[PDB]
Amino acid sequence: PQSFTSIARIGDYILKSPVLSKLCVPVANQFINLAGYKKLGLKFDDLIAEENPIMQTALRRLPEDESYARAYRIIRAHQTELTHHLLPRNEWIKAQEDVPYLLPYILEAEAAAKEKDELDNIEVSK
Amino acid sequence: SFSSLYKTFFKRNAVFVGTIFAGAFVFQTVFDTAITSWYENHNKGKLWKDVKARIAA
Amino acid sequence: MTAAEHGLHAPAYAWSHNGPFETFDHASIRRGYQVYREVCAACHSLDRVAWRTLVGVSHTNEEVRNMAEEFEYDDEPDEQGNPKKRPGKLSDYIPGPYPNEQAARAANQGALPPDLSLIVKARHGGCDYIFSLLTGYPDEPPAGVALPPGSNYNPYFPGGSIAMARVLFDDMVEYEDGTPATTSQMAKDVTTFLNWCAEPEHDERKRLGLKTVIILSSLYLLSIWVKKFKWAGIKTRKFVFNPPKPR
Amino acid sequence: MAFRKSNVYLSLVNSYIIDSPQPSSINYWWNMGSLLGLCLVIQIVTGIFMAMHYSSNIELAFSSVEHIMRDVHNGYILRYLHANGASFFFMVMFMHMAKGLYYGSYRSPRVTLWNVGVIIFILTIATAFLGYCCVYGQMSHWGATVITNLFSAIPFVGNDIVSWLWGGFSVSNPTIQRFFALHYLVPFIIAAMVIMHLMALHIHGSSNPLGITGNLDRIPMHSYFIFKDLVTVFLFMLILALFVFYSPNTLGHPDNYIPGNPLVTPASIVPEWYLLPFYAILRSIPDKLLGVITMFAAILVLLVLPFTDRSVVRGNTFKVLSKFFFFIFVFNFVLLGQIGACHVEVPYVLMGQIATFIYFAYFLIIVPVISTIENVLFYIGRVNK
Amino acid sequence: MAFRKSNVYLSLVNSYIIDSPQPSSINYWWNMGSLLGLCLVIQIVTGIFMAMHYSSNIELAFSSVEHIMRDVHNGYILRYLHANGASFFFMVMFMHMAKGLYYGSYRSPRVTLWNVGVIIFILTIATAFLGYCCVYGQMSHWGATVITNLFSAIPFVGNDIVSWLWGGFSVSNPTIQRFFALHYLVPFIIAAMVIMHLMALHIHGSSNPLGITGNLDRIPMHSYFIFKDLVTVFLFMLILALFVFYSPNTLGHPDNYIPGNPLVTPASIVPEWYLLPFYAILRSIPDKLLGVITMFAAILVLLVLPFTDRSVVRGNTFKVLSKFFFFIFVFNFVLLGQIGACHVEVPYVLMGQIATFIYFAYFLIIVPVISTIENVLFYIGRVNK
Amino acid sequence: KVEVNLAAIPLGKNVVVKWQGKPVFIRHRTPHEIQEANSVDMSALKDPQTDADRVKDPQWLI
Amino acid sequence: GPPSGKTYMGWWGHMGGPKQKGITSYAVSPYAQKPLQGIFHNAVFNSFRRFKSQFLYVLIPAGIYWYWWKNGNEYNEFLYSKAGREELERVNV
Ligand code: HEC
Ligand code: HEM
Ligand code: HEM
Ligand code: HEM
Ligand code: HEM
Repeated sequence: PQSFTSIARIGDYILKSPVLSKLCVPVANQFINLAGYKKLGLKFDDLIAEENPIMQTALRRLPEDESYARAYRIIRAHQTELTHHLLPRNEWIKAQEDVPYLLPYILEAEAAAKEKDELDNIEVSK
Repeated sequence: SFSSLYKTFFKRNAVFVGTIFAGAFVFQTVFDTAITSWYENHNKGKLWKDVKARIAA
Repeated sequence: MTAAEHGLHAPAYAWSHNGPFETFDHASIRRGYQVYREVCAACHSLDRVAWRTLVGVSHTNEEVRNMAEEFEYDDEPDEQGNPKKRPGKLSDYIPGPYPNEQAARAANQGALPPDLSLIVKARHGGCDYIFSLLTGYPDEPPAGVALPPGSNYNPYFPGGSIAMARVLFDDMVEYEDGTPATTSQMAKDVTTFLNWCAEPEHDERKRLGLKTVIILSSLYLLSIWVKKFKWAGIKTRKFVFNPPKPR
Repeated sequence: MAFRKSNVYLSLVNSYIIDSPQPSSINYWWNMGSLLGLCLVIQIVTGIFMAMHYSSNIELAFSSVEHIMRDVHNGYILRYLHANGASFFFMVMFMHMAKGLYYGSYRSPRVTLWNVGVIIFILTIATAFLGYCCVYGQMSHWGATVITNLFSAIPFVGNDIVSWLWGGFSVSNPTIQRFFALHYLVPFIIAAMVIMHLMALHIHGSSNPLGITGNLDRIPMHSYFIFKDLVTVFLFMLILALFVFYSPNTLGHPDNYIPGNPLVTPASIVPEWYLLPFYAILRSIPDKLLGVITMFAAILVLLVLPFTDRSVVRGNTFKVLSKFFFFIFVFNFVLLGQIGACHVEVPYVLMGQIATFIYFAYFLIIVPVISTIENVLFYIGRVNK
Repeated sequence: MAFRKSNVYLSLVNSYIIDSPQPSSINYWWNMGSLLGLCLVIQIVTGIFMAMHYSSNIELAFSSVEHIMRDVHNGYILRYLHANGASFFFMVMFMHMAKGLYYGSYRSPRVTLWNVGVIIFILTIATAFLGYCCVYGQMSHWGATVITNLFSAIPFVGNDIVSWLWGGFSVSNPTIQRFFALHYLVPFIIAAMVIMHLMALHIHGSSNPLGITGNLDRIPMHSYFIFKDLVTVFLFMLILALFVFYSPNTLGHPDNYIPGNPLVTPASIVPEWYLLPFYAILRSIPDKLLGVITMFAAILVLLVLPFTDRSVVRGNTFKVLSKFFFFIFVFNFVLLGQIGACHVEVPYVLMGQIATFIYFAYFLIIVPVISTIENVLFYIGRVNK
Repeated sequence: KVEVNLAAIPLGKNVVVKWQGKPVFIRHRTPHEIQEANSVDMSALKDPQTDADRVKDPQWLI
Repeated sequence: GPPSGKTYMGWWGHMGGPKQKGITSYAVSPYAQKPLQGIFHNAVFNSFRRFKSQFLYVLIPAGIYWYWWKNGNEYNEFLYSKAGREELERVNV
């Protein structure tokens, strides 16, 4: 329930700084490797919890081929952990392949919902 | 002959559960007898009938 | 707190009923009933144990009939309403020495002897605590204790000062099977008898536990097989993905 | 359509246990709910068959319990099964709650499920306390005395409500008969709340250990999870049979075989082992009103959990700091339980205060900070600018 | 949508009591069900608050009841409320069943509802018999002995099932403690069966006194039938407060104020008034095995009613012979109840035998023949040929 | 409200009665330590107290 | 009854996931399979893989709390000994 605009704001302030990007990005990459969702054949945007209207609009607005790829990666992850194994090492999601694909859709749906709730509580300056 | 075995024991469910109940009957009886004989034999000289036969001699 | 007021811990003796297939040694229960009746029955009671529970465990029927008839219980009154006594039967409970708590506290200098029919389940230590307590009276209380009068030293008792003196001395009870009745022999037998008095279900409980553990481990392994059989189709399921042509 | 769907009752049976779509990825930690239902059936049936022989006066409670233990047939089986089954019930309930806290089962669709679970937790704590008090041993009298006497710290009404709880002026025959009637009652309230637990579960289905959606592949509950439940059912029955037939008094306290005495205090008054962490939380506050407020807040802090979890990913499967601090919380609970069985002595009160602070800083300080740090790490580890 | 629909629990409450579409034509006989719900809640609450003071041994049962009467604050209110509320529960339940077999509610869409009703009726009879046996008066004890020694007529296992019921060899301390544990227990089974009664009702909805379909105009249950039920609730509470406060031992027998004595028979052993017709049915047969078979058949003959009703229109609203023989059946039941309270003297055994035969000939002979005759009269009164 | 009383009690012995769940001293008061009781500390102890409000009876403690 | 609110799980046919295209699944009858296949390989190699992955998370807090408990227990045993009374009085008051 942290909004992705907050995460993106803190993350962009980290990434555009010279000093703490070169400190904080290696510990993030080690965190990503130790997380081990890639060993199950999942990108990170398959991990975002989808039972909220923002993620439902983002998954509805996601294009058709990306949605089929996401559905296969989820079904393969369920089938993999059902057998208590991992995917073989040639089937792991590589680091250049782990892209944020759902993130622009989530960000525009979140900006639309925040603009909606700012306009619903608007006050004219009379 | 596994075919005749299947057709007389596992084909109909009625004879299947009848065999399960008959086996449970005889299993319960002889399993109780086997456990009680092993228990009384493992505790030899400690039981009351052993003590009673000792004090009756 | 201090190990004095904790009490020294009783060590682990090799009881003949320790172990999951073991049974009470019934000859030692019979001898322990003799030790209770000739020494322990002067102060402690056994009012949870009926006479009929002894038949077929430590004595025969005639022996428990005679040991019950040597006592007097209250009968229902006569046709004139006066109270009447009765020789004991198998249905009655083992009587205690004192008629109330006040006679006990009067006869034992204030202290009350606990009822011994649950005392090995009521003390942390089990039979080892009872054995170490009965045999653990030093000849002298160690150098520097302020022992109050009427109290004795036993380090297994929490605090040290117990209001029960040493009551087990050698050859104070003759056994009718000729066992040499030392202090440790009598303490072993009376502790086995007290453990039977606390848990008279012990042997059948362990026998039923053998049957139950065998049947349940059979069922557990067999259910592991039946689960793996029913789940084989889902464990060995393969997924292929050909990306659809765009339209 | 099939008769198992066309019927009024059989469609309920079908929709809950036969055709109910479960996520295929769920592991053996998802058998704890079926296990708790079996535990509840065990407790209710053995309790009825002992209440057919139990008398609830202050004079006859203890000796009626030994009348169950000594001269009714298989009565030791019933009493050891009821007592060790209550303890196994609480162990399996702690596993159910710690699974739900690990895998994020408290999160956004299932908060009503989490809250009905917390209500169930409170009611079975109350049931187990009353049933301990019905034995009327030495531990149960003085446990009843301490826990009931804690309500005297309420500043205007406390003496009147503790006299109303007691039915008199101390724990006596009215208190024991009240506690027996309530210990008989509250399990049916627990069964109704279990039906409501299942009703809140059924509208969204179970979660899965990935935390991602499970709407994609699902298998019915019949002949997959029926037998996967049966595995742990037989394993639980085996371990319970060990504790009932070979070590029946290990999880108990030996002071309950002394009959209850208002005149002798047993010099170390502890409750049963599963109430020991909350007893240590209560003891570690140097006050009485703040102590009872802190124990009740320690049970009610589990409701703050869906609002302090600040992460976009459901569960701790793919987070490393959340896994580390979860196991810090679990062994903090175990240390708190071990501290609650020790005396009020010198290192233990500071250990109890620090462990209480860790218990409350997990839900309120550690989880938000760690989860937002993990959010920012998940972002900047894989986006480049 | 509204929050009362978009919830889990409020959806059930809304669907059953708020937006439930009732036929607008239903008269005041359609309040007996909500009345039985109120009665059940009365019995459960007053029984719990008396079980907080009841001791169930044979030497303490009767005196614990008088301890409730004389020593507990407002305890005479609780005891008189429980006893007269049990009898009022049975009068309202007889009205519910008589409405059901007057208006044809047993018929083909609602046969499972009728059968769940018959199960509820058997369970309430058992609950009240056990609760009358718990007070351990003189009618209580000897009623327990004659009703349990009924079961010794089974020619193979009868002595062992009666020695299993008694817990010994006649009605004593195990029997009374058993009957208390069961008299608690069976009301919660009744609450579960009432939930199943409502579930079986809810699929097709209630009938109406016309017997035609009620699908055409319907009224939500809130704000119309809530207040139409409130009218009968206040009337029922008024009449019950009359019998509790001004006339409390009227429906009871005076011999339950003699303590139970196994050596003195009270020279006319009769149960409570509502079990008198089944007692007269049992007493009419000159054999014990056939007597209990005929009593259980007299209450299981309510199941042959949806198969012996041979007419095309539902209910007796528009039939004259069905109305006449219905009220013959009702006053036969009242005469049977009055025969069951008399001794076995010379006109009464013949009157009870003929009334038992009329009771059985209603379901098995009178309803088919009168249904067929009314069918062909309805045909040839209006078709021309 | 129990009414246990005094004329059958000399001193040489304590009474500790228990009633209403109340274990409680009751004892005749000696001269010897009626003014050892008025010999006491006031707050070289934990006890800034008054024996007049504690025991209103001069000769009988409870 | 009336329809209730929108949920996140339907039933068989209308679960509520995305549309699925291009995913083909294959499975064999269990009656044609070997159950208990690979149990002696998974019992030693897969068990070690799962243990190696998930044991620092469990055993570092267990080590911390067990060392804390043993140290507090040793201090409590020292304080109520003859050698450590002269710290016990200045420690408690
Ligand atoms: C005479 C008086 C006796 C005799 C012959 C025995 N006992 Fe013992 N006992 C007695 C008193 C007054 C007390 C109370 C002491 C106290 O302050 O607690 C006891 C105590 C016990 C205990 C309890 C120990 C404990 O509380 O941990 C046990 C156990 C016990 N006694 C057993 C026992 C046995 C087995 C004897 C065998 C001959 C025996 N006692 C003798 C008084 C007396
Ligand atoms: C919610 C489930 C229940 C729990 C957790 C529970 C817990 C307990 C516990 C811990 C005890 C003490 C056992 C001991 O220490 O010796 C106990 C005793 C008892 N319980 Fe329960 N109980 C439950 C359900 C029931 C029910 C439903 C009944 C009655 C029908 C019941 C009847 C009893 C009785 C009669 C005792 C008496 C003492 C004894 O025999 O142990 N219990 N209960
Ligand atoms: C009487 C005790 C209980 C019973 C019978 C019970 C029953 C169940 C059952 C059968 C399930 C579904 C199977 C599963 O997911 O494990 C479940 C799920 C759940 N229960 Fe319980 N439960 C009980 C107590 C609790 C408690 C005390 C909590 C927590 C406070 C709780 C929280 C949950 C949660 C969160 C889930 C969903 C887990 C998930 O699927 O992600 N339950 N319960
Ligand atoms: C289904 C609803 C119930 C019915 C029909 C019912 C019926 C009865 C009846 C007829 C009596 C005898 C009254 C007398 O003559 O003195 C009775 C007594 C009793 N019932 Fe119930 N009862 C019900 C529910 C309950 C419940 C749930 C409890 C327990 C919580 C309970 C506790 C008692 C007790 C303690 C007595 C003792 C004797 C007395 O105080 O009158 N009842 N019951
Ligand atoms: C604890 C006892 C009972 C309760 C709480 C109960 C509850 C209800 C309720 C609330 C209704 C709907 C309102 C009404 O139609 O009057 C109803 C309807 C019905 N009940 Fe009962 N009932 C009980 C006992 C019985 C019995 C003993 C029978 C008959 C064997 C029975 C048969 C019916 C029938 C046939 C209906 C439908 C009547 C109709 O609407 O046409 N019930 N019940």
